Amino acid sequence: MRECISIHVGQAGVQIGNACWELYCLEHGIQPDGQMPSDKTIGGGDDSFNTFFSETGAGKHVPRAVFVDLEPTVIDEVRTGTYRQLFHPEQLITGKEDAANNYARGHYTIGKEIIDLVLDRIRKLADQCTGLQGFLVFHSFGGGTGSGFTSLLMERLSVDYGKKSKLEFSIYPAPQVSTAVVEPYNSILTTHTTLEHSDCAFMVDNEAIYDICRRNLDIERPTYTNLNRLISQIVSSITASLRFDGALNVDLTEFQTNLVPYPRIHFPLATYAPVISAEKAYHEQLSVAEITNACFEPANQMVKCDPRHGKYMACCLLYRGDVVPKDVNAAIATIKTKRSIQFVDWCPTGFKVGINYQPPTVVPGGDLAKVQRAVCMLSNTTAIAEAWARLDHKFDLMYAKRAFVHWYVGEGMEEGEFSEAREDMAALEKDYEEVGVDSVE
Amino acid sequence: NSQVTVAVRVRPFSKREKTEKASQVVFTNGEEITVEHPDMKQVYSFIYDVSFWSFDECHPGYASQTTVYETLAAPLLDRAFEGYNTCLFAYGQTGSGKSYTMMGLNEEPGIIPRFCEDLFAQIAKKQTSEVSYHLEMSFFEVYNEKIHDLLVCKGENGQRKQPLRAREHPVSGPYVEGLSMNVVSSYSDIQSWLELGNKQRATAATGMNDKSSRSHSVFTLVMTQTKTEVVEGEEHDHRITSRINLVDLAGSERCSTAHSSGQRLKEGVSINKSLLTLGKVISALSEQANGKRVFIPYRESTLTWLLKESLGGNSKTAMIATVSPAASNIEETLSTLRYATQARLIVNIAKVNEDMNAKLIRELK
Amino acid sequence: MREIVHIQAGQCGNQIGAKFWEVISDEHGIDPTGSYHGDSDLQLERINVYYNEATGNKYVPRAILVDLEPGTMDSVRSGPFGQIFRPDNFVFGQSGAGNNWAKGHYTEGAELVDSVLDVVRKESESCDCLQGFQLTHSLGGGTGSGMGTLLISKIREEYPDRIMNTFSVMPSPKVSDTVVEPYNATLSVHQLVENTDETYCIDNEALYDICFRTLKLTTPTYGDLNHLVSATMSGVTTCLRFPGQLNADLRKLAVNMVPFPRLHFFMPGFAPLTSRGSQQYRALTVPELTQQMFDSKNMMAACDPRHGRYLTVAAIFRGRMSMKEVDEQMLNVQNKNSSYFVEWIPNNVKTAVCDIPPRGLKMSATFIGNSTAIQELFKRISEQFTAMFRRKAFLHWYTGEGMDEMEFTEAESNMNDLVSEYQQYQDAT
Ligand SMILES: CC(=O)O[C@H]1C(=O)[C@@]2(C)[C@H]([C@H](OC(=O)c3ccccc3)[C@]3(O)C[C@H](OC(=O)[C@H](O)[C@@H](NC(=O)c4ccccc4)c4ccccc4)C(C)=C1C3(C)C)[C@]1(OC(C)=O)CO[C@@H]1C[C@@H]2O
Ligand SMILES: Nc1nc2c(ncn2[C@@H]2O[C@H](COP(=O)(O)OP(=O)(O)OP(=O)(O)O)[C@@H](O)[C@H]2O)c(=O)[nH]1
Ligand SMILES: Nc1nc2c(ncn2[C@@H]2O[C@H](COP(=O)(O)OP(=O)(O)O)[C@@H](O)[C@H]2O)c(=O)[nH]1
Ligand SMILES: Nc1ncnc2c1ncn2[C@@H]1O[C@H](COP(=O)(O)OP(=O)(O)O)[C@@H](O)[C@H]1O
Ligand SMILES: [Mg+2]
Repeated sequence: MRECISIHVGQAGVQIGNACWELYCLEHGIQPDGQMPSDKTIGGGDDSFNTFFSETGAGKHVPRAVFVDLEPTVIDEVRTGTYRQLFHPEQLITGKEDAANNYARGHYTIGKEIIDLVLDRIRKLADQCTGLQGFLVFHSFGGGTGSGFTSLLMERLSVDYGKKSKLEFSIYPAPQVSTAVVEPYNSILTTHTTLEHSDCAFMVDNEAIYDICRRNLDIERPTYTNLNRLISQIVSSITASLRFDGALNVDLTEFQTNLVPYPRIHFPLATYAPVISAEKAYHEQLSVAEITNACFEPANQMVKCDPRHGKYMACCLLYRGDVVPKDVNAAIATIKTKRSIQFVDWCPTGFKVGINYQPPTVVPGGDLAKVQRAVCMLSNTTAIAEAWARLDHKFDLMYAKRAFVHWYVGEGMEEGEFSEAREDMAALEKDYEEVGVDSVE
Repeated sequence: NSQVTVAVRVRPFSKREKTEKASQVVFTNGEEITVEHPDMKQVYSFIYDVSFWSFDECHPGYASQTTVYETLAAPLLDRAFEGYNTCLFAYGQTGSGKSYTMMGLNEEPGIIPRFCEDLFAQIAKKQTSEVSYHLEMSFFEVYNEKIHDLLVCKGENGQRKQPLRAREHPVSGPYVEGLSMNVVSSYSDIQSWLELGNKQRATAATGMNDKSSRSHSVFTLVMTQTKTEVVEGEEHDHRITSRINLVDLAGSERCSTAHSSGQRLKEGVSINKSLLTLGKVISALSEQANGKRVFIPYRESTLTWLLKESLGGNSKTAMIATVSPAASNIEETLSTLRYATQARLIVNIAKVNEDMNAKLIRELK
Repeated sequence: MREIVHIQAGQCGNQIGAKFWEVISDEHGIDPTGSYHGDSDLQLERINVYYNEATGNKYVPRAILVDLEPGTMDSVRSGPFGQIFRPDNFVFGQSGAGNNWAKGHYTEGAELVDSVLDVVRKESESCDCLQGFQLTHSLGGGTGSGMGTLLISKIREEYPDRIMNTFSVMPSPKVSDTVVEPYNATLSVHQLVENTDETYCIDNEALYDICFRTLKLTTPTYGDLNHLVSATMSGVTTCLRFPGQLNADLRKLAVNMVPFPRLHFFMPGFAPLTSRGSQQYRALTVPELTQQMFDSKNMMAACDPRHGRYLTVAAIFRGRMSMKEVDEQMLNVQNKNSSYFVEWIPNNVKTAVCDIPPRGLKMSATFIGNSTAIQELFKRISEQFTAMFRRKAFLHWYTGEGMDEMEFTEAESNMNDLVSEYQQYQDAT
């Protein structure tokens, strides 16, 4: 059977993970105590789907997850919260010191002393599987942990496991909003390392969702307990085809093939169209077309990057609920007719489609409404080169004076590693340009 | 102005490398050192002030020991005999050919002995009994930002290397409290001091070599020149002094490709910090020479603090980097090429020298 | 478990620390007997940060008290919260320093420092994971400036990879409280610059202007001024004790705040501060906190940042808030007041949020800024310094205790260089 390991690293990972397993438990009928009263009421069924939850003989269902912070605060919310009786107590809080938003701290100094435990519990989880399909790493650029520890880990797994899909779900740093001075360095450092080991890194920025919740959900002052519920849904659609029935099922090695033309341009975006409040759940039809067109609106992207400044290479559309295929085909044609959406000449197909019959579920206490159908888009565009350039210019402005560097050297980093990582992102800026040049003869 | 002469020595292939047939990655086109990875991907190009192509003895521009000396060091001697200060830094990884360039062997001698003997020869030529000279030298090290004396008789016990401290004299600038100084008249009485110091200099076995350098080293030669005026009034009062500093620097050493812990880690961090501050100083001095006045962070390291008066004002500074051309050490050579550089390094792609079998565009033309 | 050591030296540190432990204890629900009488369970999970435990569910603070006169200590003992401290940590001699930095550094303090370190080496080894140190002292005097910087040098050699956070009341511009004030401060800055990682510069005249304008206090005493400093001390390290959305610590702030190793003198502040009558007329929101934070009239440093540029600042929040409000508001400052910020640091702001506010306030905010306007404090002292040293006004009381004139000139240059290093970034090309 199909089995995936969800890893959450740092604070941006955990607070997302707490929202995900909140949702995974509801879709499958699991209480926070790991129990499933419906199955003993039913007498059958594998709704306790062994993709995300392992099962013991006593009826308790235990999630396939490991998450670690290198500080004990955020996990300790889980070891004393409402989901304590769900998880395995082997959660890593060997975080007596934090990474101080330093790569050099999550990659070396405190980058070790914690990793041998992490690889062991994973190896235990993998030894309980009848077949793996890949990993799901939830982290954040900008920190030391989500940047450094994520890189060291991705290096080791590429040795022990090798050819297994590794899908990252990371918080991309925003152009204006930012909660740290040294974000540009930490992003360029792990981006250099994770490039040769990852397979597809799904980008999200916190600045776009602030506007989505404003314009669509009509929330005027949201916090991270809202941004992380939407991110919980993007993942469910990706991993829905491994749990529930469907017409056109999509495995995890299918994103790796259709959305990654060349091995270094595996940075796609994401979004979720029918993000509406309960009130606006009326007054609208929410058909396949109205939902599918919204995914191509530049204002409904979960990353701050205008795709109209670039060209599309590949787009995977994952539908859920009461959806009929002809409605998808009619809609995808309407998009290729519109001229503001330019595709590369070397990809005349462009689109992938996936359809499922299990609609999304409503986390109670939430802001999203109940719908019959829901859509998740994943796109690879040349516009994101603009965002790589913003980081490189911030890098150069404050590296020309060697600012904040003595905090990284103080941990074991060399002065040259900054250059070695700035040159690889100047080659990436060209590869995104070379791809976008239409061919000639 | 006071510019900084950066130079590079490309060592030739050794016997081990020729037997293993280690291929060449560092090439020259005259005014450029180029690095072409065996994958034929991003090709790096560096433009320095002086390039020393010691690669093959029959290539044009072959950089002999005498060539290197006359190119870099002798102007520092001519400057010292004017009443100004000079500093020569030596940087390189282990096995790159740094000691060959600075000291030399029993034969093919290097900058240290060449400079010393030429200095003494010019002193002899300028001796008159109207003009007199006096030479006094010292030799010390820097280890985890602590100063140690290398010319002190020490026994064997725990924590014996007593640390000295830096102090700032209002006129003469910074100096070391308690550092010894010894008078000299030739090179045969320098060699026995240097051989005493280089045995007390800190070393430790690591993944690069079983005897690597883990502390910065400073050899300072202080010249005093006395003159007398014929007015029957200035009795041996015209004094002018100069300082020649020769600084052996330790390598960066990445702690990623060398799993270490404890004292070696601390040593690496300290060395790294020192090198970073030195780079900031040299770049700021270059900007100062090019006109834009700036602030030199001398005070962020013992080395720069002690060498303050020898890297500023009316002075001369040279930095000799040493790099190996083998493909077995891309990361270190590129690290040493990216370090020693004041201008901007350029990168391109140049696998298209195989357009059509030695292009042969002669036909097209 | 992150842990902090508190060292209180002089009459200013102890009279501040006595409110500090009276502010942290009232948070974690500890009463003067060391016993717990709280309501919430989050008060105990991270009690190990500042307090150690005792036998009968009693809690003894990890405080170390230092002085050269017993008057300070008897006030703490015969006081509100004196029965909680460890009596074996009340270290003191007699015959104070006479406002002589020499006496506290070389002559008298050296006969007492070895007893102080015996306590520090004891408390630290009793901890699981030490995060840093915490010193409250004063410049302008002998003990705080001499004994403090002496303990800094010794602890730094023993624990160089830990933080050394130092709260220090700097000398005021208009009216002094000692005559040899610049002699003692310049020699302290020579030690703090090289050895500390973050120091928070406080000026009493700034605190008087706060009590008069904002709080409308007519007769403020020293028990009130320190009731403001205790707030800043508590806000900085709150994210080590209580949970939150975007957490932080002492080291995360030092990284973002210290671009170069020497520029770690900060301009602190605290919100929301108001009068007892005008509390009914103010809406307590995140923007109303930000406008108060970045106001020149709520800085405790007595230096106008509008005469300089911010290299990098920090803003620690506490309460149930929304993270869009924080990011949007701290952005609006950089875009509006673009000239008071550095061009080669794109986002000059660090942010942190905790979910547990103060005893009776829905929210609060703590501010840390590193600005070039601290240039004026050191430039001012040097003019006072050379005006005295040029004629040796009082230099014979310092040389008589084992010091030279050369040591006075070192402290002046290192101060004047730092003055320039800050000025190097008040200029654009
Ligand atoms: C109904 C009401 O508004 O009561 C407030 C109050 O009137 C005001 C004036 C309080 C009051 O402030 C003062 O009276 C004061 C006097 C001198 C110096 C500084 C403050 C208050 O004392 C302050 C006190 O706040 C706290 O207790 C915090 O926990 C504070 N700790 C202590 O005050 C404290 C000290 C010793 C023993 C027990 C508690 C604190 C500050 C920072 C971090 C942690 C805790 C509170 C609610 C008030 C009073 C009591 C009037 C304010 O104080 C602070 C720093 O929050 C001033 O603005 C706030 C809130 C109000 O405006
Ligand atoms: N979407 C989202 N982002 C978060 C959340 N928490 C933190 N972040 C992001 O994380 C970024 C900073 O990196 P951190 O996640 O704090 O780094 P870290 O993994 O915690 O590593 P340390 O800082 O050493 O603890 C900020 O830009 C935030 O936007 C969250 O709950 N949701
Ligand atoms: N904020 C504050 N500052 C104080 C207090 N008491 C003394 N000071 C400051 O401390 C300085 C006196 O130095 P001090 O250390 O007490 O002298 P010492 O006792 O001989 O070491 C003065 O400049 C005061 O500004 C106080 O209660 N609060
Ligand atoms: N110009 C040169 N010609 C030939 N060999 C050289 C030259 N320069 C250096 N070498 C070789 O380099 C070696 C010195 O390397 P080593 O001293 O171990 O490195 P380091 O100088 O960094 O300590 C010598 O054995 C010598 O054969
Ligand atoms: Mg964190």
